[PDB]
Amino acid sequence: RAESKSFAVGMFKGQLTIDQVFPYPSVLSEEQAQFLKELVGPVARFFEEVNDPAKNDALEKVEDDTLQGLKELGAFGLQVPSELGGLGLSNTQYARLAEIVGMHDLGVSVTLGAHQSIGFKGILLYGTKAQREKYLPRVASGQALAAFCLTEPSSGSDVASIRSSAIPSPCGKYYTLNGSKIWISNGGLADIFTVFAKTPIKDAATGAVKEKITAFVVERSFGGVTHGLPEKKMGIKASNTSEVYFDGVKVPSENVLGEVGDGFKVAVNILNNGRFGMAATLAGTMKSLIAKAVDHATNRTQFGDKIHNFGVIQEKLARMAILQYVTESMAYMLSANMDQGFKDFQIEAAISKIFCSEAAWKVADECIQIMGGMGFMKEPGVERVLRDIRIFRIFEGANDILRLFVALQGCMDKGKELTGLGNALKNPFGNVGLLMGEAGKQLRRRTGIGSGLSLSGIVHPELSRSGELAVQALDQFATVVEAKLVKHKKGIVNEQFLLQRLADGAIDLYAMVVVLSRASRSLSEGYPTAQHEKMLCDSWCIEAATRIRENMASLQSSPQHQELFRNFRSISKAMVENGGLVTGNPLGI
Amino acid sequence: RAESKSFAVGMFKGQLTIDQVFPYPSVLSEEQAQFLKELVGPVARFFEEVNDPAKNDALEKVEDDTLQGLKELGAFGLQVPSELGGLGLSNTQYARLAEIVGMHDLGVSVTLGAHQSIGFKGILLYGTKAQREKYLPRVASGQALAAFCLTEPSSGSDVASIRSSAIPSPCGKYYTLNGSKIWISNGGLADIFTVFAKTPIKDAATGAVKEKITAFVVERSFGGVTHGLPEKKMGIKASNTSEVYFDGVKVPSENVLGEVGDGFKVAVNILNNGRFGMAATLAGTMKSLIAKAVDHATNRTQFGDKIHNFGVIQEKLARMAILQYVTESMAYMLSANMDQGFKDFQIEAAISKIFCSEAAWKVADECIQIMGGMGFMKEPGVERVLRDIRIFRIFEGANDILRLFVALQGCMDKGKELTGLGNALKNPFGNVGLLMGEAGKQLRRRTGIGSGLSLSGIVHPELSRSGELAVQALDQFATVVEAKLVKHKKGIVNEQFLLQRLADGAIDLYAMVVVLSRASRSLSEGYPTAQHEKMLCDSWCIEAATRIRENMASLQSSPQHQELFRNFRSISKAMVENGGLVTGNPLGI
Ligand SMILES: Cc1cc2nc3c(=O)[nH]c(=O)nc-3n(C[C@H](O)[C@H](O)[C@H](O)COP(=O)(O)OP(=O)(O)OC[C@H]3O[C@@H](n4cnc5c(N)ncnc54)[C@H](O)[C@@H]3O)c2cc1C
Ligand SMILES: Cc1cc2nc3c(=O)[nH]c(=O)nc-3n(C[C@H](O)[C@H](O)[C@H](O)COP(=O)(O)OP(=O)(O)OC[C@H]3O[C@@H](n4cnc5c(N)ncnc54)[C@H](O)[C@@H]3O)c2cc1C
Repeated sequence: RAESKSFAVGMFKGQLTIDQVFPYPSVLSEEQAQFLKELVGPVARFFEEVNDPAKNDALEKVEDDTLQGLKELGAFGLQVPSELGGLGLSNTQYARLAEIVGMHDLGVSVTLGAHQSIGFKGILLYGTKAQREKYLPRVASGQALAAFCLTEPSSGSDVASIRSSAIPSPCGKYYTLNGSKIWISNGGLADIFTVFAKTPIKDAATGAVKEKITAFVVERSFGGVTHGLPEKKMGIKASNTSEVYFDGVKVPSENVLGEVGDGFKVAVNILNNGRFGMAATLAGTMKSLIAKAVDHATNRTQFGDKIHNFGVIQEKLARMAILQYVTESMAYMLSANMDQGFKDFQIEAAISKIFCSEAAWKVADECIQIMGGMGFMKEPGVERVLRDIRIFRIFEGANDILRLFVALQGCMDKGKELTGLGNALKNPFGNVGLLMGEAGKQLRRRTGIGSGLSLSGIVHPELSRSGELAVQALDQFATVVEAKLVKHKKGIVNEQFLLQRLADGAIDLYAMVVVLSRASRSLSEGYPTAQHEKMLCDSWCIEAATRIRENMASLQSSPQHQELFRNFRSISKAMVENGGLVTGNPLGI
Repeated sequence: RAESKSFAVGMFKGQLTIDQVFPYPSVLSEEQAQFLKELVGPVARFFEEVNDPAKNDALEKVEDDTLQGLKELGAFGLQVPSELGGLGLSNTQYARLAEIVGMHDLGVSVTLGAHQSIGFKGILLYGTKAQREKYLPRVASGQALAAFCLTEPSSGSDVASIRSSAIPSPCGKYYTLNGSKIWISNGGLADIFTVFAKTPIKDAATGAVKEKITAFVVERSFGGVTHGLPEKKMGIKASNTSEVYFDGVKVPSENVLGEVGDGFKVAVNILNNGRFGMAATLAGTMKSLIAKAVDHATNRTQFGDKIHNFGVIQEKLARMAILQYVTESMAYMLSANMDQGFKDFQIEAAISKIFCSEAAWKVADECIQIMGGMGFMKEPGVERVLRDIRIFRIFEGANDILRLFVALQGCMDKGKELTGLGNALKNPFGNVGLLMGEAGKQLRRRTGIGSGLSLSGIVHPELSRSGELAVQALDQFATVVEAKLVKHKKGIVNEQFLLQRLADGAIDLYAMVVVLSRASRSLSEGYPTAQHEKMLCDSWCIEAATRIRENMASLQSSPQHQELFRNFRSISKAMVENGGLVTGNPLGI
């Protein structure tokens, strides 16, 4: 059975599946690129002639007749098959536009994000020809917007808990649908509500019924769909976002999307098929933060000098730069992997969401800090974009959950190979090649040889110094997984403190290797910036190898860290019991 | 000459001047306390019956007739001599009220902060009897507000650059004053503008003139003072904040405050005499964040459970708790040191500002993260208090500057003792006791003895485990200073990258020892929470000893860190040259 092409999955097994990762990918046909040249121009000039971010914020919705203009560029159909009404773009052409719009206004660009990153996305990802023909030409025009109605009060971050749910009619010719969904994008505006809901089914093991989760397409034309007024939120304000209510809505059963009960797989497939766009948009946003910053820090005097001459400004600026270049270099790589058409990349997707969402927030905060008083005002716009970033660590799955998902979904196949232990011990002689070099891991790991991994020939020689770091990290990272997995078995899923820290380890490690790949590309092709990219990549790899070391080491052994986890359980418990901070002030009064 | 009682100054010399720090201080007379008990009640109940934070934000000023009510409690005169119209409070009684108001609305409480933490503060800290009698009874009533008009466009965070400046009249009977000041609190409302400006003086070495900096008191009753409309800012919005302009304002010369040219010392004295209030207010704010947090995390289900049962929630909550308890335990300690009346504590002051301002922001961000979607809305208020915190890392001196100040002002006296080297080598025999145990440092440090430091008897025995950590940290921290100081001499002031990291080291180390002191108090007196405080203190000390290790070690030796600092200088330079992010996207387009 073929090895999972996922680099991260390989990395959990301590294997080195570079092949989704090297050379840093290129995917454009010469027409696909050339087409892109013709699109970049007018769209970006739109976002200086036409748009106005501050006014968009003030109105708490898009400029309606500026929004309209996007319909005419087909902005609501960028990924649709061209003759069915779209631009037919590959993932990576689309991602470039996502970078552009992310440079300018998160609000509009996330209204799109809802509408086309995930909104109708099921119609492409499973819809039949009849489904596409019916709905898609409407949606692509942006005459009809769509929304991904997962979340409801009871619980949103656990899909299995959704109580909003649906009765097949007795003639079977339609499903019937009920429930609230809360915080749905374009809930005021959309026509094509995708809705995810529970439904009974007669089972295929006994003919008893069980309850399973289904995804659906619902036009507001059905009647009985209704939505609240918009909520008030920290930013993104030009985006419409509301509840949606279902008055027993009827749904002709050929509007089952995918197949009844496949819905949960659909939901995770859509969200993973969308996440790359977020990293693209934040890449753009960061590009415009860092520009705004360096310009201010170019002009401001202090202490008789331009402040960019002072070390702490240089460090802040360099970090923000590295974070942008990493995010960009990851986003384009995931889009390219999809356009090539690898099928498995679930971890890389989740990692890209986590890293881009947190890193943009780090950058924007530093930006305000360098910008000082100037920065804090409503005039310079940085303030709005900061407020707008903080949302991204939450929606489209909160990063804490996504961390746990990364770690668990990762160490599925490690668990498989450990099961390979129990199998092989019970066929040592009949089977051949059963464990050849498997204990060799300990031959490598106990006696302190090189593990046998290298980036030789894989990375441009000059980088290989920093490239060496990745091997070190990898050897250390995969090592701890084995131990901490084995000790805890499938009980691991309750070792949350540990799982989180493995999530952060995986994040930094994969972020490392991505940049090291792109750097190798730019070095070899010799673009004039290639030495600059070398300098960035090296700085990142040095820091990331440091953090990974102190994570892995502090996690593997320290009794004091077990004292910490004990303390956190104790202290959290005490806070919960008291329902508050336990201790009075030193005065008692 | 007496040893500086400053613990931090001692710490720079690697000495252990616990005596400003142990036992954890108590300062209240039984009337001072009892008075406080009578004040806590009605004020806090005011901040539930009367105030409304959301409306305050909406109006972008205080509820005018709610503001009025504070005048009647004397809120604008809490520190004024009672018979001159104040409450006569010690620092620590005032600090308790600061904790209360910080629990509820940063806006009002910083309008006070401007008015009385620093505003009139020069009138107490140097004003003559005639000055106090004249101005103070007006100000204490809050009929007249006051402002600390340091900052102006040209430059604000460097006091020496202020161009706003003043001519002594030829009769000498008044000074005459000119310039703008920008971002001045209560600039719309205040009557008693303190203003800080340059002025010529005939020198006392030749009778040639030089230019020096003076502080002044200015009533708007003088005429010729004017101010802009209010600016728009991310929060705190109920605070008024504006420019102020000076139309050649005349100032009768007995309104020199302190003495002409002493102004810069006055400015730093005021700001240091104020900073403790900020740590108090944020302590309160954090107390109400963490309460809001634990309550939401007490009720929310997910995955079939209350989420507080899941490890990552427990860790977040425990950290937020530790950060609150540290901030509180520091603020009250600085206030107590002032009420006792130690004179030198400049570093502890700056540290308290840095740590409280950053730590509250860490807490508020985690609070939003646990609060998820619920958290992001305008309904629960957390979003406003988050926006309101981000300002504190900037104003009253930006933390980056304050870091550099901490490190430099610290290693002044180390430089003195190294000069003691050059002196002693040129009197080895005449002088006695010249260097006895001084090379003993290397006897201790090379051969790896204990340095001779301990907390034995100083800290409660059970803590001494975590107490041991401080000695380790201290030995490591002071060690690097010596080396990095010596190598760089007074050129050190240009080794910014290094100085910053020493600032962070000092921060964590002193924060540790503070909590270890308070914990020892609570243990010995045996308050029912004392085991809880033990658990907090231990967790903090373990983490802080870890971060200090990796700071000191990574800074002292790694060539790769010198490669980093090289890279940052190179990369920052490239960004400045290009005035932007250097590299195109992987597509070139
Ligand atoms: C709501 C609000 C209220 C305010 N109220 C007051 C008030 O009551 N009184 C008052 O005096 N001010 C007030 N201010 C102004 C605020 O305190 C200013 O940030 C500060 O006083 C001066 O900062 P600046 O912007 O002039 O610094 P800048 O000149 O803009 O420089 C600060 C930035 O440059 C960098 N920098 C500058 N010099 C150095 C150096 N030597 N080394 C390294 N980095 C350096 C820092 O990293 C920082 O990012 C207020 C501001 C706001 C937003
Ligand atoms: C502006 C905006 C737009 C939105 N648009 C959409 C949209 O288009 N589509 C959509 O589906 N949703 C949307 N949402 C909702 C958002 O995606 C939700 O945050 C998410 O869908 C579900 O989160 P929740 O609040 O229900 O999670 P909750 O049930 O509130 O739980 C999340 C919190 O609980 C903790 N937690 C939960 N489970 C665990 C666990 N197992 N272990 C440890 N900790 C745990 C986490 O630490 C986190 O802090 C939007 C929200 C906003 C604010």
